[PDB]
Amino acid sequence: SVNPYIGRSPLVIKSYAEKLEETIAYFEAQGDELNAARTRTVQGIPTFAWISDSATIDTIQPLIADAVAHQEASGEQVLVQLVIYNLPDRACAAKASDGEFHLDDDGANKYRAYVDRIVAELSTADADKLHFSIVLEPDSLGNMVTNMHVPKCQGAATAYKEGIAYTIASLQKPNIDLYIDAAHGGWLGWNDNLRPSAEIFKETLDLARQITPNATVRGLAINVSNYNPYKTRAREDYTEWNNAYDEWNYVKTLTPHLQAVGFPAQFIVDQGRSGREGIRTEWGQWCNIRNAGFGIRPTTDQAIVDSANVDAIVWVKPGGESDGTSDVNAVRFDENCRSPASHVPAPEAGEWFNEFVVNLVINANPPLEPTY
Ligand SMILES: OC[C@H]1O[C@@H](O)[C@H](O)[C@@H](O)[C@@H]1O
Repeated sequence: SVNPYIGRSPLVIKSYAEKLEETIAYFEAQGDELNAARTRTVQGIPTFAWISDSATIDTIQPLIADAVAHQEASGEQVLVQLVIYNLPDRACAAKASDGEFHLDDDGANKYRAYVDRIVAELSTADADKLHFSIVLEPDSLGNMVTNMHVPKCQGAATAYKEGIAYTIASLQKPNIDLYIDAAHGGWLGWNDNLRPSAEIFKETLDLARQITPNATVRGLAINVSNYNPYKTRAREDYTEWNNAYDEWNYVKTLTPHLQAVGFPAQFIVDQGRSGREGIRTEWGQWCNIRNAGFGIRPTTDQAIVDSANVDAIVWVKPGGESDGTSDVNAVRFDENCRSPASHVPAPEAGEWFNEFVVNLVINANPPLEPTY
């Protein structure tokens, strides 16, 4: 097992760069050339492509063809970053991100078939030429640690573990590295959550190993779709008593608990919306947090990373894609999307939220260098 980020160039997602044209246009219409040019810089920053429904499976081969073309032109070894995000009864403790599969409508079997489709796409001759970094199921197993009081979560616990296990077991290839989602310091970093978190990650890996002998993963992904700083420049009161008060400290805090259960303690850390601290009044505010800024750009530089346990800082959640609708009539309306810290109005989860990414650019830290 080696750090897949070393010696590779993570792929820029063209479809995301294209959505940013709307942001560029907004800045140009305001006569704001600096921020338009900064948005152009963002178009060239690698992000993760989310396979958040069955239809999106159809983007994988075009992405692979694009990556193979770029690899052969540039001579760089490309790293394609994907998220698998379609568990049945998905995101059980909120409403914002409910998906297409439901346990009461053959969802477990449908999830398996969805995974099988992805595996086939990742098994082509072109796929063989590439390497993949894959985050598995954000906002899943953390719910088994803290949210079992929520009926949907209690009902989905087995399906989450078995689903992720099937995914792990199905993606054992020399050119794929897997990272299981591990929430963020404000959720699973509290002292009493550390051991059961480590245990459920190991339980899930062991289930995978019952399907595919010797199945492994690279490690964990943390802070996916959240806002926590890597290293805080002002510790917030809501983090007191939690040793995982920034994501660098979450890594330090969780690592020995992973080691205790024989789970690999290697991490990738989302910093795509982490540039601006101090934008929340409570740690559990997650939905479209107003004035979020783009954070530390994707990097493996140990001068910044400062941890042998961290493979890379990455951008997993693509800034500008909504966390959830603020429309109170919507089936997927979640009250968290109208928290005192939320940017309202906001469109459905995953849909483009131009005003939000306008603010991500303005609030970026370090500031974005313009590409004029
Ligand atoms: O933006 C990345 C993903 O974020 C999730 O919160 C949404 O539910 C998905 O629709 C989206 O693809």
